[PDB]
Formats: sequence, C-alpha cells, structure tokens
Amino acid sequence: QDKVECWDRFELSFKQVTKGNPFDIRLSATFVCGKEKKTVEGFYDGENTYRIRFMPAVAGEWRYVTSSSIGAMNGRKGTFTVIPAGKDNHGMVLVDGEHNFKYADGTRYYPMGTTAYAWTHMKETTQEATLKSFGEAGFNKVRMCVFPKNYSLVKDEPALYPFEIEKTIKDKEGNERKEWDFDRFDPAFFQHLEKRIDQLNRLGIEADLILFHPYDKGRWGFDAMSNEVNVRYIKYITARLASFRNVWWSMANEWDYVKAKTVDDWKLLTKTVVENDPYRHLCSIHGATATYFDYWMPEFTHVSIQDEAPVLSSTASATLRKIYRKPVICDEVGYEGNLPYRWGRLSPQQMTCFILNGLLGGIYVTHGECYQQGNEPIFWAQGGSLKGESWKRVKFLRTIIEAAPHPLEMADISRDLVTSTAGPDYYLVNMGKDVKGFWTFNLPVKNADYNKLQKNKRFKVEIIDVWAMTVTEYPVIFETTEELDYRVFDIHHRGVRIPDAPYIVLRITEVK
Amino acid sequence: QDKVECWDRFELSFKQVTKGNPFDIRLSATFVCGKEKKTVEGFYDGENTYRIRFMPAVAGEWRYVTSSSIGAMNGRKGTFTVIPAGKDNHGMVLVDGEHNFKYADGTRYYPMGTTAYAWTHMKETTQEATLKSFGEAGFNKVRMCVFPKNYSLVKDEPALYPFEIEKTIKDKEGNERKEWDFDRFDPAFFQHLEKRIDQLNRLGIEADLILFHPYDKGRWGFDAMSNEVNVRYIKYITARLASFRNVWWSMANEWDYVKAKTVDDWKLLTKTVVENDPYRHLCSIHGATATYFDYWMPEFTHVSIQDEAPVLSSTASATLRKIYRKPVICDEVGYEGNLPYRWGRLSPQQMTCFILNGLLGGIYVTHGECYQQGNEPIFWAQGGSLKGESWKRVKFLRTIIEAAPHPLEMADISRDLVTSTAGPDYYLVNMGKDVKGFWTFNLPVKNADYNKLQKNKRFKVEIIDVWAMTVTEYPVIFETTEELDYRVFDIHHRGVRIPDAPYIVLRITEV
Ligand code: NI
Ligand code: NI
Ligand code: NI
Ligand code: NI
Ligand code: NI
Ligand code: NI
Ligand code: NI
Ligand code: NI
Ligand code: NI
Ligand code: NI
Repeated sequence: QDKVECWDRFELSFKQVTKGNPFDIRLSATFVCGKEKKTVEGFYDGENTYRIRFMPAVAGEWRYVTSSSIGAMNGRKGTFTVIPAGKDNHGMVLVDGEHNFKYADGTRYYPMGTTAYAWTHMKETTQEATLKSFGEAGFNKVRMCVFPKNYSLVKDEPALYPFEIEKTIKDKEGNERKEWDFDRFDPAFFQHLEKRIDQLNRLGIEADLILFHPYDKGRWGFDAMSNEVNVRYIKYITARLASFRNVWWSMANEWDYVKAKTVDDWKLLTKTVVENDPYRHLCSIHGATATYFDYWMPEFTHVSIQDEAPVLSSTASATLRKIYRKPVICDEVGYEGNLPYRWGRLSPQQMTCFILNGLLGGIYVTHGECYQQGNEPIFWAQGGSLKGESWKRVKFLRTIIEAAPHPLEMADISRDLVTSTAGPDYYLVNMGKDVKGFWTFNLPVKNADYNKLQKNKRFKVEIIDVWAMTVTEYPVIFETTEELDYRVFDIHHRGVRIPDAPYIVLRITEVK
Repeated sequence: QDKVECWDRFELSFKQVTKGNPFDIRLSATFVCGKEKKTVEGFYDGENTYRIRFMPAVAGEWRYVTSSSIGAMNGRKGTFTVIPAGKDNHGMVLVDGEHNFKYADGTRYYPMGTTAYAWTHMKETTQEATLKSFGEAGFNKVRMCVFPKNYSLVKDEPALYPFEIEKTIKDKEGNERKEWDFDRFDPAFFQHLEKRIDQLNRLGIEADLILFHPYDKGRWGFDAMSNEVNVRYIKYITARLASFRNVWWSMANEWDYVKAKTVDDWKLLTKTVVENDPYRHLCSIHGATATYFDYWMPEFTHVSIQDEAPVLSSTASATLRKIYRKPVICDEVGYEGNLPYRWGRLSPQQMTCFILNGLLGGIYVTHGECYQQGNEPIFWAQGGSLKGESWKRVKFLRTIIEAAPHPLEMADISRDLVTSTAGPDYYLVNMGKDVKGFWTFNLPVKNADYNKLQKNKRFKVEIIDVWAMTVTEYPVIFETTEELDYRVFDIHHRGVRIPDAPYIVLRITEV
C-alpha cells in the first residue's frame, strides 16, 4: 500500500511455508522517515501468510527493513509515502495534562462511552443490530471483551475462539468439552475482532478492549491460562492491534475476581502490554465495586473504575482528580435496566444523574443498559437494540460539554458543591434534585485556576433541562457585585425562575 | 541512667570543649542487646554538653559504643538495663494493616486530635492554660508547629528562636530585624519544645510535629532557608526528638503554599527525615484545601489532608481508604469558630458532624476551634482555653469508638450509605441530618468482610444522641429476616422510635 494517511495503517504481507509452528516464527520491521524511526513486531495470519502492520505518525517518504528467523522474510526492503491525515482522521486518543484527553491532532476528546461486553461473540444478526445502535446513539467509546463472556443471562456459545481446538472430550458430567491448543491461535477470531474495531473507528468510537476477565470460570478456561500463554497472547494481539488507532487497552474487567491471577501477575501482564505497544495507547484496569488498583504506576494512562461512590456528587468526582492527577473514568457505576441485580437496575434518570454528576465534577462516566425481555439480547453484555431512555440524554449531554471552551471542573472545590466552570466567565450550575421554582443569582468569586470573577460583568443564563433535552434562554441579564464573603451576587439581588423539576443545569456566560 | 523502661529514653551526655563550631561535631553510638542493634546520631546541647539519646524497644541487658570526630567521645562504652514497659507506656504509634493504628504494645489507637499550631510560641501563662485544656479535653493528638507562626490574628513575637542571632539591623521601613546564624542552633528553643512534648506524653497525647510551614513569609525567614540549612535542621531535630515515642513527623502544613520549596525539595526533605529516624515514627505531609501529595511514596505512613470533601459523607471517606490503603486522616476540615475566614467558622454541630462522618466511614478526623474574643488567645493557633462546644462531643465519641471490638468501616461500601460495622453483628447506623421520628429496622446482608448477617438473630438497639452525649437502651428486641433483595429486616416489620433530631446513631448488637 504505497500511500497512506498519517495514523492509518501500512501493512506488509509475505507468503511463506514453514516446517514448524508458524506462530513461533520471529518477524519484525524497522520503519524510518528522517529522524522518525520505529521497530514493530509482525505476526502469522494463517494460510501461509505473515503480516507486519505499522501506524505512521509523521508525513513524508518512508522506508522499511524487515528482520526474521526465516531468511526469505529477512532483510526485505521497500518504501511508501505517508500523507497528512484527512479532516475526520484525528489519530489516537492521548492524555492531555493531568485530567483530560485529546486526539493526536489536538482535537478535544471527552469519553462518553457505553458497555457491550460480549457483542463480538453474538450471532451475526445481533452484531449488525449492535452496529446500528452504535450509529444512532451518541457514544464514542465501548467497553468490550476480547475473550467470550460466560455469565448469568449470557450463555450463547461463540462461533469463533482464540485458539485451535486440540481435541474434544466427554467430560466429568458427560458433556462435550474443548481442549485448546494454546500454541496455535485461530486467526479468524482476530480477523473478526479487527473487522468490528474498524467499523467502530468509522463510527468515531474508541474500542476499550478488555484483554482479560473473570466471566469464564472453567467454561473455556481463558481466565486461567499459564503466564507463558498469557504473554504469548498479549504479544500476538498487540502485534495485530497496536496499529489500530482507536484501541485502548483495558487489562481487565473486575481484575480482583480473576482468582487464577495475583496482583504480581497483573503487573507483569501490564508491563508486557506496554512493552509491546510501539505507539502508547491508553491503558488502564477495572476492578470490582470500590476496588482501586495502584493506578499511580506509570504503565497506566488513566483511572478506570467500578464505583458509584464518586458519582454520588460532583465534589466526590472532583476529589479523585486531585488524588490521581491522571484522567478519571468511572467506567461502571450501575446500568439502566430491570435486572434483579443491583448493578443493573438503575432508572434512566439515575443513570443520567450519575453521568451528569461525574461530568460536572471533571471526570468521565460510562453508560450501560440491561433490559431483559424474553430471549432478546440484553445490551450491556450482548449488544442488540437499545431499549432504555438514558442513552438519548447522554447524546444531548455531549452537545453541551463539547460546546464549552475547555473541560469541566469545580469552580471552588470542596466549598461550592454546585458550580462547575469550563472557562473564564463560563459556568454550569447544577440546581440539584431538590425541586424548586427559583435560584438566587450567586457564584463563587474563585473560578478554578482562571482569574477571579469580576464585578460589573453582565451574564446571560440558559436553563438546560437535562432530562427533557432542552435549552431555554432566560430574558434577564445579571450584573455581578464585588466579592462578598467569597461569593458574587447580582447587583439587584435578582435570580432565575426555573421549572420545578430535577436535573436542571444553568449555563451562565458573559453577554458578548 | 542505669535502668530504663522499654520505649522510654536512655541518654548519654559528655562535657567537652571544642575549638570550632560544636554543631559541626560528628557524634553517634551503636546500642546492642543480643540480636537487637541500632545506630543513632547525637547532638550538641550547649554549655559544652553533647548528648546521645536512644529509645530501646526490647527488654534486656544493653551495651553501647560511641563514635565521634573528637577522640575523647570516640570509643566510649557502657551498659544499662532495659525493663518491660509499665501499664501506661504503650510505646509509639504504628500503622496496623492498611487502614488503622496500634501502639507498639498492641493496644488500639484511634487518632482523635486537635489543632494548636503555635501553642509552644506563646507566653508562659498561655502555655500553662493550653496544658490545662489538653488535660480536660479528650484529644490524643495535637497538630503543632516547631517554627513560630506569623498569620492573620497571630502576631505574638516568640521569646525563643531556633537559631542564634548573628546581628540585628534597622530595615527597609526603619524597624528592627534579626539576621540568623543558621550554623548555630539555640538549644534552649529545642529544650523548651522537648519539655512540652514530654508533658503531652504524660497526658497520653501524640505530638504531630509540623517541621515546616508557610506562616512566616519573611518575618523570620524559616520558610525560605537553603536546602543545606533545611537538612542540617532535620538532622538536628531528629537527633533530639526521634527518641520521644509520642512524636509523629508532619513534613508540612499547607506544603503547596511554601513558595521557596518545590515538590522535589519536599521529597528530599522527607527522605532526609526518614533516613535520620532510627525508629520509624509516623510520617505524612499536609497540603492546601484539596491538594493531595504523592502519599503512595513509601516514606509516608499515612494520609494527612486538608479537605472537607471526604467528610461530607461517610461513603466519601470510605473511598479514600480503598484508594490509598494506608490510614487516612482528614487533619483539617474546617474549625468551629466565629472568624470571617471560611476555614474557621463551623458551628459546633458541623464540626461534630464532620468528625462523626469520617469516623463512621473508617477514617480519622482532627478538630479545631477558633473563637476570637477581644485579645484573648484563639486556640487553633495560640492554645489557651477551649471556648466552643464540639470538643465535649469528640470526648464522648472516643468512648463510643473505643468500646467497639474493631475499627469502623462501611458494611456495604458504595451501596448502603448509612450502615457502619465494627465486627460480626456490631453496627452503628447513622440516622443522618434529615430529622424524623422513626427508623424501620433495615440492615445490609453484607457485613464488610465478616460473615453475612444471619436470619433469626436477636438485636438490641441503643440510641446514641451524639450531640446530647447520651446512650439510651431501646426496649424492643429485633429479630432478623432472611436476605431479601440484599437487605435484612425485622420479622414484624418493626422499627425504632427516635428523637426528632440530627446526629442520632443507632448501635445495634446481638443479644
Ligand atoms: Ni472528528
Ligand atoms: Ni460488576
Ligand atoms: Ni489539577
Ligand atoms: Ni483557554
Ligand atoms: Ni441597575
Ligand atoms: Ni493506656
Ligand atoms: Ni488552611
Ligand atoms: Ni481494605
Ligand atoms: Ni476480631
Ligand atoms: Ni414476636
């Protein structure tokens, strides 16, 4: 492929016969463009075909040189041209300072994700439904498991598996049972995963890839493989996927429920991922409720947690930002649904409230939905169709947060529990769940690390009804007092008449 | 001193004339009792007197050997006997697992401290008043600055300073201005501090010693000394005080307001303390509101923070425990007082509520009070007399938490926001601030990492009115249902009639 865009993939392939196990063959290349130089591993893709993938990050005239344990694939050379990324290619998502994210091209990224753990393991018609739902919804990230999920309500047998089957046996309790050849991957499994990740990429969705998880417990045994096998898998999947710009590594979902693995195993596996990632994708690890790994380790780019506690209030979310000084994502806080399980029974309003709280506190929050309806797929695990109401409100919320000039944070942390800022003279004030008809115009004088709020400034107010998905301009222009006991009021003690409803947020901005 | 208790001090002293600066003289000793061996630094104490202090941690027949750059203090040997600690000597406070504390003898320690930043820098009658107040109150820790404090409402000139004065000059604006000889400590300043720390020890109070702070800003300059001086001071004060069992090191109060120091300076200064502490006292650092240092560094034993956010609810406190897996102390959350400043204007109720929230969530919380009244000393900075009401409630709260069989934690973290546990079948349920007359008997089935709450168990309820400082036995005995949607109820759907008041806690225990 002679011409590729910055942050797309350049791919080499070789047809080669091997005497032994082709998955043991060493293959790599070094890519050079002036001062830019990168060495990456290749992989075997079945049918006597080896591949090396590269994601160039600079435009120019590139060259490469291969290295292999097979002479015919060793010392192979060629060239290609890399052109600037096109308007909708922003590159990978990167950390931006201590709290936020940006695409590689400088474009702001706010993760507003959902959950579809085993959507790539369902029948084809369900997978197509899931893609349709992703196309309609406003989510720009999805938590998804590489390996299939065995769980309450999730019993569908996958059609593809990551390894070849060495043999099938009749088991302890009479039933059929596949024994894996852990030395041979099934390339079709990974090719399928790649097709889906690319489809997400075209929808603008980051694939938050869960590399390991506990949702197995002997059904297949992918949660209890040896560390030699775990490392071989990591090396293989990184060789295949590290060139895919929209991938994030999630080391685990509910790490502390994987009984075969110790904390030391997780540190080893994490280091292995990072060492085999030439491009430095985002990397974190998710735990049981209120379980916090050592996120301060340099391998991790951000915090990825299961805990509703930080989203019970915006201030609680804000504390986490100061503790970690890495971006914080509450990747699981409860899901909107009708399940008997306390993790899957939120009202759509509560789901929406938790996401709002985290956003306004300066963190990010992932959605999920799980409505059981006969034998229909349930989204959080299986994909299919979105049946709930909170997914509509997260789409509206994206429009709100993306319209602000900077990321959100508390204006006067720990002191004012309701006022967010997204810039100089740019506020979102949460009216809260205590229903009322009137809010006195009152702001902190402190505005995070922006300049203090000045006197004689004229502000307009917009009433944002988050549940109703509406923005209504208020006709009164407010005028700021001097600082008075850490606060700033309107000169005539005015306020805003609001609907007697929960989930009202006021957007207060300077009259231009 | 030929016979010493375990965790008391053995002290050597030598009379010696020195040609040069006596504060530059190298002096140390190695103490041995069988397999127990410790090497500690000595110090110059003025009047041609050098000292070496040691805190033995095991009973037996001890010996020592000194080392010095002065021949007469080098290779000196002797012996002493160490006996078991007496009934009220529990040793230093140590970390106990991920979340709690114990004295060295295994006795439980719950920090229920107060604040008196510059109490050792006041006139004598004020310092005696502060001692009397400490004796009456129930606090077992006090946050206190080594160096004097210059602040709004705190302008008293200290009588003693940590360094000799090289000269006094008429300054920019005409006034007198002391220039320090940073190469010579004033031993009297440190002797005074030691007297007070020992008095605290006899009261059962831990001296949480703030080594550096920003409350100076050029009045004296102790906040802007060179790192060479900072290190010399650290080495000196550790040599003097590391043997005092009731000391904790606080690297700073409001570290991030000390403009002359970078994060790298703080890491250096912290490593210097730890390298010069033969015994491993508690060590942390306090910041500005909602400022979190890298508490995960191994130098720190615990988290010491200024932030009311974690005590806004017990769940918020509980989250910090899981994050850090070191003990957590909200050492500053607002003070009860009448000041115009938002740090010093809590009601006594709110001060009490914050402390209760933290305790119930499994962390610890420090009190302060600051009532301005004419020119009278204001406790948070100057000591003197306690004028508020919350200090009475923290004393009652001690008796409650110490009566429980284990430390407190949430029974069903993040899911149940009101139920604390201190053991199997041992609950404190917070009724909250929303005033009501009745609580339906309802508990989680989960009980932290204890066994689940069983059916057919009989519970009594004690109504604890935290503000009124009363415990009242409720006459109904409740009996548990089976697990029903993660909860457990009373078999007859009963509950507890309670006072229509805030700050009611129910203590629920098996009959
Ligand atoms: Ni775009
Ligand atoms: Ni879960
Ligand atoms: Ni920050
Ligand atoms: Ni800007
Ligand atoms: Ni007017
Ligand atoms: Ni005692
Ligand atoms: Ni302060
Ligand atoms: Ni724990
Ligand atoms: Ni026990
Ligand atoms: Ni009965």
